[PDB]
Amino acid sequence: KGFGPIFEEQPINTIYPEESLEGKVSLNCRARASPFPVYKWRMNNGDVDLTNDRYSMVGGNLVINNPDKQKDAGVYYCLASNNYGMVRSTEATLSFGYLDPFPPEERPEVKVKEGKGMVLLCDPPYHFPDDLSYRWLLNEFPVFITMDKRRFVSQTNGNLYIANVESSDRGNYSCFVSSPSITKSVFSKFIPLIPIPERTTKPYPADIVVQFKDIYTMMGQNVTLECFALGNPVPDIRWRKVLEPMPSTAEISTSGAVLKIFNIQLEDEGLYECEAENIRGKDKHQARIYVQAFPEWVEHINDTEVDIGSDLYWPCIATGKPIPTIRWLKNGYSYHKGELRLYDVTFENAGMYQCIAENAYGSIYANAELKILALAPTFEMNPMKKKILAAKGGRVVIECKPKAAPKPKFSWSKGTEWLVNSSRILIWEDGSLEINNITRNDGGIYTCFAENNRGKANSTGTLVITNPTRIILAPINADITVGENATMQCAASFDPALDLTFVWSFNGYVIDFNKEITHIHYQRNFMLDANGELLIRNAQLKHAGRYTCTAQTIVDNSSASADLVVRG
Amino acid sequence: ASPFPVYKWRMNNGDVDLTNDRYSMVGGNLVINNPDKQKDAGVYYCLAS
Amino acid sequence: WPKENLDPVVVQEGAPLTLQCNPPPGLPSPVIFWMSSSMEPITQDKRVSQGHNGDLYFSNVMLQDMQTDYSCNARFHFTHTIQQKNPFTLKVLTNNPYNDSSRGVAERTPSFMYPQGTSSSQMVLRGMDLLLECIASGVPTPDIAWYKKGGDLPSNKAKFENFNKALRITNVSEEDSGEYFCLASNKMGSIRHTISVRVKAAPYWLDEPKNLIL
Amino acid sequence: KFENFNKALRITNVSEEDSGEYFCLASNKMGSIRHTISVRVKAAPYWLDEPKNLILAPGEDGRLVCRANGNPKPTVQWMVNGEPLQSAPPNPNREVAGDTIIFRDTQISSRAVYQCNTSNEHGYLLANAFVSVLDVPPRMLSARNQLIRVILYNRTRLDCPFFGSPIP
Ligand SMILES: *[C@@H]1O[C@H](CO)[C@@H](O[C@@H]2O[C@H](CO)[C@@H](O[C@@H]3O[C@H](CO[C@H]4O[C@H](CO)[C@@H](O)[C@H](O[C@H]5O[C@H](CO)[C@@H](O)[C@H](O)[C@@H]5O)[C@@H]4O)[C@@H](O)[C@H](O[C@H]4O[C@H](CO)[C@@H](O)[C@H](O)[C@@H]4O)[C@@H]3O)[C@H](O)[C@H]2NC(C)=O)[C@H](O)[C@H]1NC(C)=O
Ligand SMILES: *[C@@H]1O[C@H](CO)[C@@H](O[C@@H]2O[C@H](CO)[C@@H](O[C@@H]3O[C@H](CO[C@H]4O[C@H](CO[C@H]5O[C@H](CO)[C@@H](O)[C@H](O)[C@@H]5O)[C@@H](O)[C@H](O)[C@@H]4O)[C@@H](O)[C@H](O[C@H]4O[C@H](CO)[C@@H](O)[C@H](O)[C@@H]4O)[C@@H]3O)[C@H](O)[C@H]2NC(C)=O)[C@H](O)[C@H]1NC(C)=O
Ligand SMILES: *[C@@H]1O[C@H](CO)[C@@H](O[C@@H]2O[C@H](CO)[C@@H](O[C@@H]3O[C@H](CO[C@H]4O[C@H](CO)[C@@H](O)[C@H](O)[C@@H]4O)[C@@H](O)[C@H](O[C@H]4O[C@H](CO)[C@@H](O)[C@H](O)[C@@H]4O)[C@@H]3O)[C@H](O)[C@H]2NC(C)=O)[C@H](O)[C@H]1NC(C)=O
Ligand SMILES: *[C@@H]1O[C@H](CO)[C@@H](O[C@@H]2O[C@H](CO)[C@@H](O[C@@H]3O[C@H](CO[C@H]4O[C@H](CO)[C@@H](O)[C@H](O[C@H]5O[C@H](CO)[C@@H](O)[C@H](O)[C@@H]5O)[C@@H]4O)[C@@H](O)[C@H](O)[C@@H]3O)[C@H](O)[C@H]2NC(C)=O)[C@H](O)[C@H]1NC(C)=O
Ligand SMILES: *[C@@H]1O[C@H](CO)[C@@H](O[C@@H]2O[C@H](CO)[C@@H](O[C@@H]3O[C@H](CO[C@H]4O[C@H](CO)[C@@H](O)[C@H](O[C@H]5O[C@H](CO)[C@@H](O)[C@H](O)[C@@H]5O)[C@@H]4O)[C@@H](O)[C@H](O)[C@@H]3O)[C@H](O)[C@H]2NC(C)=O)[C@H](O)[C@H]1NC(C)=O
Ligand SMILES: *[C@@H]1O[C@H](CO)[C@@H](O[C@@H]2O[C@H](CO)[C@@H](O[C@@H]3O[C@H](CO[C@H]4O[C@H](CO[C@H]5O[C@H](CO)[C@@H](O)[C@H](O)[C@@H]5O)[C@@H](O)[C@H](O)[C@@H]4O)[C@@H](O)[C@H](O)[C@@H]3O)[C@H](O)[C@H]2NC(C)=O)[C@H](O)[C@H]1NC(C)=O
Ligand SMILES: *[C@@H]1O[C@H](CO)[C@@H](O)[C@H](O[C@@H]2O[C@H](CO)[C@@H](O[C@@H]3O[C@H](CO)[C@@H](O)[C@H](O[C@H]4O[C@H](CO)[C@@H](O)[C@H](O)[C@@H]4O)[C@@H]3O)[C@H](O)[C@H]2NC(C)=O)[C@H]1NC(C)=O
Ligand SMILES: *[C@@H]1O[C@H](CO)[C@@H](O)[C@H](O)[C@H]1NC(C)=O
Repeated sequence: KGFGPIFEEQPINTIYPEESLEGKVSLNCRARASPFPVYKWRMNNGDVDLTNDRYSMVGGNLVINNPDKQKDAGVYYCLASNNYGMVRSTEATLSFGYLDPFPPEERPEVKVKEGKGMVLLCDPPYHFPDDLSYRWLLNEFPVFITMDKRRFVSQTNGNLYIANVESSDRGNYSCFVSSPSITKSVFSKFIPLIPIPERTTKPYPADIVVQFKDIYTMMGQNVTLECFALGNPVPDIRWRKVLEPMPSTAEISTSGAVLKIFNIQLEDEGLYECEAENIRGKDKHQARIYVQAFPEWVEHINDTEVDIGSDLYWPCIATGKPIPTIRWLKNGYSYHKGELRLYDVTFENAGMYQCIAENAYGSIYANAELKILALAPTFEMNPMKKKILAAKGGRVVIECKPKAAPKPKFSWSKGTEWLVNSSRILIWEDGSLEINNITRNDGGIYTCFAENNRGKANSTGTLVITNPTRIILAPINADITVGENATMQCAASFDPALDLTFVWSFNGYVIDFNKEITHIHYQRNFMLDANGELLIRNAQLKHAGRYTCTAQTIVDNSSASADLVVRG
Repeated sequence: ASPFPVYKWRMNNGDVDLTNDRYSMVGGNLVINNPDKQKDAGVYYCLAS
Repeated sequence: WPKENLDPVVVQEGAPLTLQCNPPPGLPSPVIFWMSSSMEPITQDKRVSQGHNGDLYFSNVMLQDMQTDYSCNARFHFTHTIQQKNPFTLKVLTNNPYNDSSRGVAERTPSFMYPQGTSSSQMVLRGMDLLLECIASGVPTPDIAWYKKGGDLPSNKAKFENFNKALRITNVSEEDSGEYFCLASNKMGSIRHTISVRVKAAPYWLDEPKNLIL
Repeated sequence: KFENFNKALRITNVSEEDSGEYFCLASNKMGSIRHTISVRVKAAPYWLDEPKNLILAPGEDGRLVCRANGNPKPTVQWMVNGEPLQSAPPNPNREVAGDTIIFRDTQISSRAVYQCNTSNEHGYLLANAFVSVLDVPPRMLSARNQLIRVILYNRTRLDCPFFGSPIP
């Protein structure tokens, strides 16, 4: 009653604040097995000393007290072992979050002409978490500077871009960065900005400063496009595709300088054109979008069990834009690096197999237990039913399905006869036994023998034959009008030992007689030694059709049909 | 009430000394510290004026 | 901020709420205020508002409140740094019947929330800015009015802040010392809280010594 | 034995034999898991040799033994008529060493009741012992001319109790 290690929870790539309250950091590895899983961890593809006061362990989860940049940063992986083999967790990279504040420098006061925009550097300091959200503020913190076609805030550089300057744009301006990962928000020194007023403001052409470059990104991702230009007349920005239609999943937004793509598909690949215009002139930028895809499963493997010596093929299939490479780890180490077609299974092969699909980009795991069988046959679980019934002139079939390992050979024995493939008698390979057109001499004592390389098993069967249940009087066809009372005739002959029933069917659908609706028009009155007729009251158009009487017992069943026509 | 209610309590149809360290009051609710069989048992009623 | 696991708090339509910040130790006391994670400044009015202590107070929760999350934020003057507490969320419950043939909820008395009990004591130093707060809870948005024991409020120096829930004075002398109280007037009921304002004075120059030339 | 539907295990009198490492399995169809417990069998002090009363003739040598076994080892504390040994009336015959007290050439002097408190973190044990000096001839403590009966192949006993100032 064995069972291999199976994972529930696996570790994730993780990040710890340098200046944290928490002095403890933790990684999860959770699994289940019949012999409890035993856990090992490795650091940078190298062993870790288990008890160091600093380091400690709890139920597969690893703990470090007072972790240090200098020491603990690296890639950790978790090995769940038992008696049946080893299984590697997903690679988990551990880093220390870094977010120093800005350079303390004074930022010079800024003077500009009305009608000419300008741009200010955030000066982003060192950061280990890269999920940076940028905005800009005025005088005091809570004030916020909003997106128009005039003003914009880059989400990559972190700077602020203005096309057209007005008297309202004067005052203090400060950068603002938030890291949601570590929940930290910091802001740069304020910069004074003054626009000198100018009447009959000097017009300037469209001038592209913010591009969106050739990018390789994965299937199904969120993707966002920045495109911005400058000039005295508020520049108008327009998006299109070169030589294809825009993807359905496109949203333009109010600003008209930012473009959303939900669920990038195969077809979106190619060039995208951004046209920045104004009253005076124009400019264009063309960008390359390359679609990729992480490896994603199609027929991931599952827990399989087979016999020894059987020729095996493991179907493992994933799909990626970069064609996936397949690796086969046996108990936490690579065993095969190609089509896992195996011949001549053995003792030692059995256990834990890991199918990994990695490309140039990403990797995905699939774990499976391959179990091996070599049991002697027993009838403990699926024994033979001792007693079986038969009628003359009818095909009859007997199950001999026990539980053996190497798919052994079969035999049947009638006391003083060995029975084999014949004209009317066949033993199909699954182990069951067929007989056609039975006779009185067939009834008797049969034994099923299951003959295995390693041991055999024998079960006993007793087979009795009875006088067949047949129909003496068949139903006769009838024609009537609407509202008539009709009768269908049926008589059968049978053996006293047997338990017999009568079943009436309409148009090859059995009347159940179990619900009150049917009894409205239909009635049954079985009597005598043979008599089993049916009555119909208040005939309708729908009632006309085929009526079949079936005399059914546990040995065989005999059927006979007739027709009913309705007029009016 | 529009002019907030003011509370008085009476013990055995008799007035109660308000601050006795023992006795104390909060928002119309009356409190006794270390109550004694000998002393505090009785019928109390509350007057909202 | 200490990384804490936050289940969102729930409420039936129109019950009172006290949303607690409790920052890690802060010298000086940081600038406290409330933000959405969407980075939008959060709805503040007479009905619902933030305390000087930094917690947020809902006299009565409404339907709309479910729209967005509420996150506490604290600025430290010197390092120019802001700390963001893990954001909260709320859920509302409606028992209103579906009136046939086309606020369907119960109205309720006011109650005191921040200054529990009738009485409290505060100490402010002479010349300092004096600041008092009173927080109520009634289904019809209560109105806070501030007054003083047997004396008129100095209108030149005092003013209402934070939608009538804060009173602020200028330099405080022994004149201003005494007993101040606050009314949470509401359609259904009304209640007073008293505060003992004892003004104790920091040393100040009567005759400052000047240089002697002889 | 099993108690509480196999979720509790109980043992009788415990010794250092039973000390060690015990664990428990939560076998189940889906998974199974072990918990380990370090069973350190420590002990409140218990008497290995309890000091029994010393009867001596003038000039005979006696020693008091206070040996209690405990885990951790129990600390021995010596008092004389409930007075600290430090400030007790000085005696030349008396010699204290480790856990043992020695009187060589004992005399009428220093006749008192000595107390031993063997204690540790967990518990303590207290023992008293006194020395009595008398000068009497041997005495017979049972009935004269006893009659005792017994069968052939069975164990038997004759009780002839006695006592004397020097061990007779
Ligand atoms: C990157 O891209 C991913 C998408 O791949 C973004 O993922 C987003 O995640 C959130 C969180 O799961 C999704 O939010 C959901 O929000 C709905 C709230 O809306 C419901 O109520 C609205 C008001 O009545 C109503 O307008 C909604 O219907 C609109 O929106 C849906 C999409 O939600 C849209 O498909 C419709 O056409 C409408 O326009 C909707 O009725 C909330 O109900 C969801 O919770 C349900 O499902 C969760 C399980 O997911 C379940 O646990 C709950 O009990 C409940 O049943 C869910 O929170 C959001 O939709 C995703 N964005 C999408 C799909 O575009 C991710 O945000 C992007 N990155 C960044 C950084 O933003
Ligand atoms: C004594 O007599 C018995 C009975 O006649 C003999 O047993 C017969 O042996 C033959 C030959 O081996 C078997 O035919 C094989 O069938 C295989 C397919 O088996 C599956 O399907 C069978 C039928 O199922 C039908 O319906 C399903 C569901 O709709 C369909 O999917 C299916 O296609 C059929 O239409 C099932 O009965 C069976 O359990 C399986 O599920 C074939 O794959 C097989 O061909 C292979 O092997 C050949 C050599 O054997 C080889 O030439 C081929 O290239 C290929 O490799 C073969 O055709 C019968 O199944 C089996 N039982 C019968 C007929 O009842 C027995 O051998 C004989 N003893 C002797 C001669 O010593
Ligand atoms: C005087 O003292 C002697 C010796 O001490 C006593 O003899 C004992 O008598 C008892 C019976 O009262 C004996 O118990 C016997 O046990 C036998 C089995 O002994 C073996 O297994 C036991 C454990 O079950 C071991 O402890 C032991 O070592 C042996 O290995 C039974 O077979 C006996 O029953 C049969 O024989 C007796 C004989 O007297 C018959 O009367 C019974 O009807 C029966 O047929 C018996 O039960 C015990 O073993 C003896 N020895 C000891 C050392 O105790 C006398 O009892 C005592 N009084 C007299 C002699 O009057
Ligand atoms: C904190 O508050 C306390 C309490 O109010 C202040 O302390 C004392 O307050 C009393 C008022 O209760 C003052 O008494 C006043 O004294 C005035 C003296 O006149 C000079 O000072 C006036 C301002 O106090 C000033 O306006 C005046 O000039 C005016 O008239 C001129 C023409 O004549 C004109 O040109 C000027 O521009 C101006 O309009 C004089 O300079 C008197 O005039 C008042 O009527 C009143 O009697 C005390 O003086 C206050 N104590 C002191 C030491 O001055 C305390 O000052 C407050 N502290 C702060 C920092 O505000
Ligand atoms: C827990 O408490 C018990 C009870 O007090 C302690 O048992 C004492 O153990 C000591 C040390 O072994 C014994 O001294 C031995 O005595 C032997 C004689 O034992 C026979 O007679 C017993 C009745 O008096 C009888 O129970 C015993 O049979 C049992 O033990 C046999 C051991 O061989 C076993 O074969 C039998 O099947 C049965 O289980 C004997 O017939 C003697 O042979 C030894 O040489 C030695 O002198 C004490 O006698 C025991 N106590 C009693 C009352 O007999 C035990 O040590 C305690 N354990 C802890 C950890 O504290
Ligand atoms: C399949 O075919 C094999 C080989 O013929 C059968 O093996 C023996 O079959 C006979 C049939 O009569 C069995 O006798 C039966 O015993 C039943 C109860 O079993 C009792 O004996 C068993 C062992 O006996 C064997 O070993 C002794 C050793 O001294 C030999 O002397 C015997 O000859 C036997 O070989 C015990 O294990 C069991 O606990 C019982 O005490 C009884 O109910 C039946 O009425 C009948 O008398 C014989 O037991 C079989 N022996 C073995 C080893 O299998 C086999 O039974 C057949 N199986 C079936 C299902 O038919
Ligand atoms: C944007 O950044 C700018 C960068 O400096 C900044 O100037 C601007 O606002 C603040 O503006 C105030 C005044 O409005 C400045 O304060 C002044 O400081 C002077 C010395 O540096 C001082 O002499 C002056 O004094 C005035 O008042 C006294 C009476 O009290 C009178 O006697 C004098 O004659 C003057 O009239 C005044 O105090 C700040 O220095 C300045 N910078 C800050 C606060 O950082 C920023 N805000 C906006 C909206 O543009
Ligand atoms: C393995 O899983 C696939 C996908 O669910 C399923 O089609 C297949 O039948 C499974 N095979 C086994 C042996 O469970």
